[PDB]
Amino acid sequence: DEIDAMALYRAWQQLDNGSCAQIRRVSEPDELRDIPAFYRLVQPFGWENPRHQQALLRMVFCLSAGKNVIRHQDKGISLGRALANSGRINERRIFQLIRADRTADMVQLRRLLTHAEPVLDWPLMARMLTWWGKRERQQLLEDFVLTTNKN
Amino acid sequence: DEIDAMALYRAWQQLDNGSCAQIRRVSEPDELRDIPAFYRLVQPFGWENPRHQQALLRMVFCLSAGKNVIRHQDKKTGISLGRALANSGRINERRIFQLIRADRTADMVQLRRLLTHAEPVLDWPLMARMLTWWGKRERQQLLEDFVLTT
Amino acid sequence: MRSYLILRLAGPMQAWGQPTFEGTRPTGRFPTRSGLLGLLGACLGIQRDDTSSLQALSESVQFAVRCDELILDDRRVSVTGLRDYHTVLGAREDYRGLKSHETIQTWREYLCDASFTVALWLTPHATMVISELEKAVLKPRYTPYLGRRSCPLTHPLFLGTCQASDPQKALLNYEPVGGDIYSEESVTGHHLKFTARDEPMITLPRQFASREWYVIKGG
Amino acid sequence: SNFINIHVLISHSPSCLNRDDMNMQKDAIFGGKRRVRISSQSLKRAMRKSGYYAQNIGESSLRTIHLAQLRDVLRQKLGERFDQKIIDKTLALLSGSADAVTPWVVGEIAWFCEQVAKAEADNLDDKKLLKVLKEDIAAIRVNLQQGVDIALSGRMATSGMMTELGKVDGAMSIAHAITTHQVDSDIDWFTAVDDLQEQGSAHLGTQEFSSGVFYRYANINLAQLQENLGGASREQALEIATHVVHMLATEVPGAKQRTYAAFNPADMVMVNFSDMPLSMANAFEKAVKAKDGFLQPSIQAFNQYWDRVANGYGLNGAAAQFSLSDVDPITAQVKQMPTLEQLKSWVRNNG
Amino acid sequence: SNFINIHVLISHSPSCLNRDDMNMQKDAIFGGKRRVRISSQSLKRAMRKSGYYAQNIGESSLRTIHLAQLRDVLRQKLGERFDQKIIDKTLALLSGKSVDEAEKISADAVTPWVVGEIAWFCEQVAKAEADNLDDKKLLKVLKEDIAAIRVNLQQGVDIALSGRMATSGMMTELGKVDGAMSIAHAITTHQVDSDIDWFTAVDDLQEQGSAHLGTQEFSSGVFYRYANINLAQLQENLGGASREQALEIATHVVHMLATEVPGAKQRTYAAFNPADMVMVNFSDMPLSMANAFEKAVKAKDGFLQPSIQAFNQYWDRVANGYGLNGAAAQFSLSVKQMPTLEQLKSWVRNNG
DNA sequence: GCTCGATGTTTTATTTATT
DNA sequence: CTGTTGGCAAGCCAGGATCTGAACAATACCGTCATCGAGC
Repeated sequence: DEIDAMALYRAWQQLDNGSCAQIRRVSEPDELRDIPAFYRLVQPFGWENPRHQQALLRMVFCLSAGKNVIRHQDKGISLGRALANSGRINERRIFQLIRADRTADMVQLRRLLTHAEPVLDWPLMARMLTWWGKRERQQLLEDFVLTTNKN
Repeated sequence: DEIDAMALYRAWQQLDNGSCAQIRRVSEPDELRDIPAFYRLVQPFGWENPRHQQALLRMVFCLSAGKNVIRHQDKKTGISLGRALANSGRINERRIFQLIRADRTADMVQLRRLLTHAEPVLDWPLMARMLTWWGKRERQQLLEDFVLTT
Repeated sequence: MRSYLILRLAGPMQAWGQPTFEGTRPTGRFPTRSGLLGLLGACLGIQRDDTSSLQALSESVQFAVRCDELILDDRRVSVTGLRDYHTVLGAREDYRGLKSHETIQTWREYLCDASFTVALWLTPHATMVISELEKAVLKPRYTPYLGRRSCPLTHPLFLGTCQASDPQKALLNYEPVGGDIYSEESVTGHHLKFTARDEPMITLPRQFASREWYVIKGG
Repeated sequence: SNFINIHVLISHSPSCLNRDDMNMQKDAIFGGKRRVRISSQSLKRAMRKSGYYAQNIGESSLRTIHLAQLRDVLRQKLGERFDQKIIDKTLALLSGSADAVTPWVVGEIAWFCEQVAKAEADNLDDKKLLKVLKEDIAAIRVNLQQGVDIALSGRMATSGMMTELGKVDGAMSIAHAITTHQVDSDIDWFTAVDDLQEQGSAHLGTQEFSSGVFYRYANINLAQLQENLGGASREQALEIATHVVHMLATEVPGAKQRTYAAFNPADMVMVNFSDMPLSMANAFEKAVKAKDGFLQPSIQAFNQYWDRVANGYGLNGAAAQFSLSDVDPITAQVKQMPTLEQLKSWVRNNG
Repeated sequence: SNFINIHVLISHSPSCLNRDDMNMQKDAIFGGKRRVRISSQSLKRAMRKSGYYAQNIGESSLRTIHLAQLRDVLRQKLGERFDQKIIDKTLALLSGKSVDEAEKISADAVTPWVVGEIAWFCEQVAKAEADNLDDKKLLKVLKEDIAAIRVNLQQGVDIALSGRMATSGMMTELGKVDGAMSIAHAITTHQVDSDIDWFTAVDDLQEQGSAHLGTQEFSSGVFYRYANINLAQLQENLGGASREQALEIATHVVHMLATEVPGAKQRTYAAFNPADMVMVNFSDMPLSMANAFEKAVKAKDGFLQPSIQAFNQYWDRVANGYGLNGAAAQFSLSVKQMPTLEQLKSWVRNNG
């Protein structure tokens, strides 16, 4: 019972310019529940199932930073290692992500993605966005601090 | 392969006031995962390798008791932790029992409290090995050292 | 070359006897000759009073035992010993009547993590054929066990059959190789001997005469 | 097949169901790790002295053995060593159309025949013979009214049996019960408070105790059971076997039970037929690690083990598995049972 | 049915109701996870010393090893019924110890005594030496009829429920009682990592800091109490009581097991919580439900709801699998639905 | 057929470490 | 039927001391050799 992350990535990359343009326009993830093209995208990924649908909200909202923002690589590079590898993010901003409340965290993450334009392993990040909670924030900070401090 | 415990000791010793102050206010070992200064401290000592992770959590907690609470003193085996705690003459035996009988995370809290009280003089790499393993044998040994010394 | 029958004696606990007339029931390191004759005798339908076929089996079969170290996850597990405090309530006070003791005590030794591979062949003037012994160990009439009835088998008694020069080569055909072999037949480059008193005096029920294994070490 | 294999996984709450001369939990090293143990003798006694056993095995129908009906086969069997005078005299003084006969009966009666023959040779009889052999006769009589108990469990500790043929092994064999996992036992530091002592208690002590998921194994020699029941049928033997299954699934030693009360039933019972009886204890040679309990991983490990080795070990043959859990099942070669009773009936009908 | 099975699910707020040699909470490994434990002896003594027990069942026995103090007590209590000599000799016959005027006379071990039972016994001793009957023959005669002595156990029911042994004296032959009931240690249905209380004792003559700094282990818990009464044995141990009396006693055991909680650290933690769930069941042979919690109950809007649910599910699995159909009543509050504990108690009183 | 009681014999080795 | 791109994301400096960590009482008993002849 897991969302095929790579399939969703491909679905987004192949999606018509119009629909994805409609999706990027959203300001916060909940607003995605008012866009038709959204459902049209996340329908073959079990949007009917609630847990899957919160997960999907986050995943799509991160995928809507741009279409060439998140260059999916493949072993795997975590989000922390990626944002650290960009060299464009300072630690205080990562803190400003992991301390942010509901919805706001996703916005800050979107801005961080636009800013860093990270090369990462997407399915890993998808798993992270699914269990978005104290453990993933923690390991995010861990990866970021380590990768930064090695340089 | 094995954690350079003295290097970690000196590292902790010449750490800036800030990072140190951040590591100190932790209230249980796992919380050290929230402090960036911790990662920057233990990264050269093999943190990105899991076994080392657990060991280092214990070590850095015990050190987080304070910069001047664990006095390293070279070998003339060397002063074991139990011996040190007894040598302080401040620690009641019953507390040592309660320590060696305790369970995970609680044991480290109680140990840090004991260390804070005794301010022990000991062979630090030795205690570091002990913390690395920390099986039931090590805890019994702690208790028996403490008893034989008094 | 002669025909061999290869057996496997594995299970959590085993018990192979040493001389005793007491509540203490001791165990050896490897299966005893009388114990093996008893295992076979149990596979066949031999009753305890059938001294004839008992003696026929005793004079038809010779053995070779190899001690197999248990390897688990690439790590070796040594054979340990076990002492069982075995009490008996209402045990017979005498050999006739119905008078009994409230409680009596015994102490019985077992082998833990032990497993053996037995090589079996026929004496020059044997009565039976390894075929029917094979049939026996494949379809036993009495319940077979490893010394004591409370010791089940975790691996089928039958391991295989083959032909060969000496028992050591026959046993070489079957993993795990390297265990020490105690055989009733010598073997060229080996001269060690292991004295024991487990040759069942049959004409004298439950008695035991002396004999000697040929000890052959493994590499 | 001739053998019935009975495998049981049963989980016990904190208790001390079997100890040694130091009041320490019985254990055993398996796969290099310590398992808590319940000795074979304790388990088998727990069965043999149980009320269920007494009702279904003790008060059985084939219980009583009538020396009368056994006259002819005895007359030939012993007829080669004794003549009919001594045989009939013996039979009649013991008692005061059968096909076959239980071997221990033949043996003990033969001994009695030796005794009465030597009684006639020396010139003697009357209450002399009936006082020399009073206790012996009493014994053989009490045993003659317990045929099923003797066939299944073997002769009692104090039986009265006198011949090599009167060394009656039970038909059932019970292995020691061992836990499927490593166990470091707990300690209970208890006090005994005196109602007449102001300061402190009157006694202090410790008691070792532990939980544990146990693996009981037992097998039944059907042929030997029939033969020890005077040539009974396979079906009757299967009824007895049914009872053995029930007891091995429900009976628990009474040791320390008044105070720890581990009255737990089996969570899994499997029965399978084979020509060679095998224990599935090697399913737990690598000690089972706990994942949401020790029970589910134990059953799972049992199933996986069976699936792996059953074919090669020649365990092909009838096999049924009653279970309370919903863990992924065995190979489809094993017939699943939803109630214990359906399993027992599966056993009654020869599998 | 012969067996009365009592199951209790009871939640306790933070507390420390049972500790060991080092004042730490008693625990027990179950299903690979640590459970907090309340020992069975603690529960039994908590019950037998309760006000409810005193009002409804009677006087708890007198458990002691100090035979001198006991001598004095009996003299003070059985003085106007017997002469001191007889009392002394009776104690000396039951204990196997010489009862003189020593300051300290110690028995073989801590042993439960019933004052009434002792009274009956010294009646027998009086009538024994009066008829010039020595001690051995007296032992034989008394050995011929034990039921009477067990009616003297009607005067000390906790001995009839929990049992008694003696290694010395005539008690060895006459006082051997196998407990009627049977009871398990209370273990939590979930894993517990015990909290630690860092406390200080403030000195009113010490301005600087505190006079004591210490730690105290404690925790919250959803405990599973189990206890079955053997019944026929309860009738035997009471001298041949009726089934009604045994059923009523069992009812009291249900009430207590449902409501009584050890007083340990309750003056500073006060976990005076009643059982949220109680279930009683008649059966042919004992059945514990602890394996409902072999897999530790994971929290879900509390530990209590998933515990009760798990209990019910396992109960159904067992009942369906083993085909158990003994009468059963559950009282719940969160097989029967028992709006009140009282209805469940009367239901038990009336043989189910 | 027992339970009773006196009775054949014989014991002591230590005492501060570190996977 | 059709939805875009570039360019850019900061630095300084700072995390404390005082003083304190308990006592008492209690750790069981039985049986798991044998003999003989006597009284019962």
